[PDB]
Amino acid sequence: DNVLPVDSDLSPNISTNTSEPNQFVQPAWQIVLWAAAYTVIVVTSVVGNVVVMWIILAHKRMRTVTNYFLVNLAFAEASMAAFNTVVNFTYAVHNEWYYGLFYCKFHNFFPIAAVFASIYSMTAVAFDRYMAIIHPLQPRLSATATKVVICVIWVLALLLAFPQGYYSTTETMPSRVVCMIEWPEHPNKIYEKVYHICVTVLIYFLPLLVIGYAYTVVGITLWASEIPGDSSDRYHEQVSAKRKVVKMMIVVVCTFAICWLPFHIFFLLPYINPDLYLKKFIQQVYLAIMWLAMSSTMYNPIIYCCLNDRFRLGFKHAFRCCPFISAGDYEGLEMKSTRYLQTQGSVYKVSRLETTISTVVGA
Amino acid sequence: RPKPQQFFGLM
Repeated sequence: DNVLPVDSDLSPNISTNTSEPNQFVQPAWQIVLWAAAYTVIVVTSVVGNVVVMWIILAHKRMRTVTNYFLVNLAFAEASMAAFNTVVNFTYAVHNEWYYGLFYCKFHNFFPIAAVFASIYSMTAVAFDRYMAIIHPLQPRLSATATKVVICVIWVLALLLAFPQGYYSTTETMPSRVVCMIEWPEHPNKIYEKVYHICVTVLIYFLPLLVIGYAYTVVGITLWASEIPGDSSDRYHEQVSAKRKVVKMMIVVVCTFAICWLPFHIFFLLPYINPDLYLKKFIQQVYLAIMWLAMSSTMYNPIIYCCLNDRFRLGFKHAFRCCPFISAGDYEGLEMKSTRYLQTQGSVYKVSRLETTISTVVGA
Repeated sequence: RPKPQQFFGLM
């Protein structure tokens, strides 16, 4: 059933993804279809993620530790839109890996790093949520640490992403020109088999479990129920506000799992039964999921807008060059003081709370 | 079976 590519070479038709078009694998139009999907994605992913990164940096008020983690996520998405999607697009219209083996490596490595980093960052977010809920004590926490933490996630991400570059597994996806870890063969010199189990479980699965677990602990504490006003089942507006953040974080995770999980499952199943067909082992299946994972890059900016008024209002401030932020503003801390932005609403040295300075702000 | 000619120049 299999050749180096997913299709059988009953005919001599099969040709290397590096050398020629893969038109035999799927209809040519399907190639343009995937190319089309990528092109549109590039626009959305770039604009949305840039907006997120831009807005939080631009608006002084949105400086939360969580915001730091989100920039990290946004950054990971940006790399996808700039780095990975572009190559994936070129290939698609070419119908194969014009770039050749070196590039397959470059292209797989960066995209792999992006996926690993995302799930790992989501875990940090989960843990931080747990910490915020149980121990509101603000001082046990530092912005500086967050940067350190973010860097750490990247380091671990490299731990999986980089070793394939080290003599380890390698390869292109079903129709593909997307490159990923070598699930198909057990290229012995390469020691593929070991790498495969290790990577999925350690990088994707374990972090998924932790996020799930941390999620459960949060269940006892702040839950979905949150009354819009501070009053009612909320003990302080800040407490009531936080519940909003947690819910978005939950949705962010959910969307993440839905997008990626199918790929990871297919990752493993072919590992167990390579050279065979799953329900059907084909170009189409592997392809659909990996490209689907790419869509994730776009979803987070949408969730933010829908999910939180603060970003929504603050973003709008950014969109219209001037303030022009009608629509009711944040009606809370657009900024703590009032409106928030680089300028405009976010007044220098935003106000402080408590005789002492409760939040590390107004420093 | 893959063609050996591309072996020299896989790229």
